[PDB]
Amino acid sequence: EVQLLESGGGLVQPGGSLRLSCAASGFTFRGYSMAWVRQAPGKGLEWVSTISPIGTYTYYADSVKGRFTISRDNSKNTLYLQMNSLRAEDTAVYYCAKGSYSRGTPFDYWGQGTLVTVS
Amino acid sequence: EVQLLESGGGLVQPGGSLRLSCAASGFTFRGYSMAWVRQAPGKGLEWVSTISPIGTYTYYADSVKGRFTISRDNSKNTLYLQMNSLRAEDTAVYYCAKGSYSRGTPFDYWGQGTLVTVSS
Amino acid sequence: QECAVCGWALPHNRMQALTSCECTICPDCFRQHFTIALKEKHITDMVCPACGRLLSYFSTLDIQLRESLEPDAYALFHKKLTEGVLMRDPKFLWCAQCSFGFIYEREQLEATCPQCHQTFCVRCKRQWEEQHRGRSCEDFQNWKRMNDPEYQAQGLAMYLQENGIDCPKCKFSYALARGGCMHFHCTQCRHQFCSGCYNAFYAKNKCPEPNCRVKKSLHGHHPRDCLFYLRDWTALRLQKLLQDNNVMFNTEPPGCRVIEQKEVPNGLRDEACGKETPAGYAGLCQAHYKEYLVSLINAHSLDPATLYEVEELETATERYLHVRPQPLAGEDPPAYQARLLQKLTEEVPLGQSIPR
Ligand SMILES: */C(=C/NC(=O)c1cc2c([nH]c1=O)CCCC2)CC(=O)OC
Ligand SMILES: [Cl-]
Ligand SMILES: [Zn+2]
Ligand SMILES: [Zn+2]
Ligand SMILES: [Zn+2]
Ligand SMILES: [Zn+2]
Ligand SMILES: [Zn+2]
Ligand SMILES: [Zn+2]
Ligand SMILES: [Zn+2]
Ligand SMILES: [Zn+2]
Repeated sequence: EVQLLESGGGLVQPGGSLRLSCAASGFTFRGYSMAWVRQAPGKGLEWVSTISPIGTYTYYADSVKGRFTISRDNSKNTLYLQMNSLRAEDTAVYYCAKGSYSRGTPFDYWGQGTLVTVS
Repeated sequence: EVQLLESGGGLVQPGGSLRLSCAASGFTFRGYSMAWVRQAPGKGLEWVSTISPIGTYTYYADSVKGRFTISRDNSKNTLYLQMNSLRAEDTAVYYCAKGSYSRGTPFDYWGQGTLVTVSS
Repeated sequence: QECAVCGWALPHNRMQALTSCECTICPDCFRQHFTIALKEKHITDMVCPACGRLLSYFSTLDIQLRESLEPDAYALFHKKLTEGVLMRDPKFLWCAQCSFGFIYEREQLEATCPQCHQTFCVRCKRQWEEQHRGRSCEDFQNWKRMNDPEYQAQGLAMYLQENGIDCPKCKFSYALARGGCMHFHCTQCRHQFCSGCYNAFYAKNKCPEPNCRVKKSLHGHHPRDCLFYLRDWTALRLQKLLQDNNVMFNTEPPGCRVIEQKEVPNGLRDEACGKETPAGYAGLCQAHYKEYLVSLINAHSLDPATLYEVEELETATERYLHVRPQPLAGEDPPAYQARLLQKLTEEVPLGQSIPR
């Protein structure tokens, strides 16, 4: 079955860097767009970035564009999110999301999440 | 503030039926889609179903099409999921979720979750 | 630049550019004019406030209304849209390429994303190509899968993985090849069964089969056409059964690339079989090529007993009929063979639960 495992979350100082990974299996990774979303404490889910199936296009939320960089290695079925110059607002649980071709949702699978805390 | 409370989970024999409920509060219920997502053992979240604000459109994941029925009672701010012909692979925590129209977030809040297990 | 209703001098990026009339409006006057029209005017009054300039307008206006308006004001817009224009909920589409959501109320089966400007089929949500014109989505989805070079490069490994293993107890499906090991263990239900014939693998003194001589041993019982037995056949004899019934098979491809599941600390890891790929085995190992041949044999319900010699028919008679056969007076080996074959095929059917 589909599996998305996030790793790389932890405690970092403001201005620090952090690289998240998403190990994917159970589906043809290269055939779907992938995304990162997050939920800050007490807030609603916020979209972060989306990358096209083979990485030709990348989309970012305005608050993270330039600071964050999404990428993927289809040869290893892994999705990455390079987070640079982390701010306190970036404190959230970060979820890996798989693009969906089913009607009614842009994603059909989310990972277990990884917690990022910025002082 | 958004509050969602699921109920109805429990132990079900294979092929049995079960109806989940979700009482919502803290937002305009009629103004948003509502969705069900589920956490299988060792997994994160799998989208199950979505219903439009007044129930015009109902969407289902491939694995539950024909077996699950999503519905809503806007006069009570309650979301429903009728689950029929349950299989072992349906064992999961089922979460109620408030829909959203913003990019990349089909839902922005999901509740505590009610556990459904299917015996073998 | 300046807002066209209040004159406030402002850069272009700090104002809302109405996609229809292209009038630049400050966020305050945009937000104020469209909420008063929802709460006190009617849906038709939601034209531009500067210039006075049906369903495509609302589809594009919904985007700018979502960012500027308040949640309760945005909800009144969908309420008035439903109750005043559509008589139903608006059709909301999610772009599979850029995750943007937008209202789409047009007749065409191809929708252009207002965000990434890419076009997709509104029902299968795949990226639109000319091949999809006049074709069902399944035909189009099959055309892309059968023209994907990396799918074809996998070869027969995809066919073996597509034919999955379904647990007879909990119906959990595994998209895996069987290989050379028939004793399957289901992680969800712990039931042990043969992946070739779906019969139970019985623990010690659990087997209920009559005349079983290995009751105190872990074992299962298999029909004569199960992979458990047919894996011991040579590839040549398996091909002979296929040829005798005009069933085609690959010998050339269209380390073995069949994906297996290795148990690791972090769960299950997709490992390639990687065994030798001899010539004439379609790029597979010996076990997976025989599995490929037996799947073709099982799919066409071919009976291996049609190739049995006398000794094989006697073994099958004692195994499935629990009777040691005896030649009758006046019989020659051909007549003895035909009688045993007739009685076997009449009384003992092929695998009743074998996936075909
Ligand atoms: C013997 C055949 N069994 C399997 O291949 C097998 C594979 C999986 C699972 N159970 C199995 O019995 C459960 C999780 C998915 C993969 C293979 C063997 O043991 O090598 C000799
Ligand atoms: Cl959709
Ligand atoms: Zn103004
Ligand atoms: Zn105008
Ligand atoms: Zn798009
Ligand atoms: Zn289509
Ligand atoms: Zn099982
Ligand atoms: Zn068997
Ligand atoms: Zn036995
Ligand atoms: Zn192999």
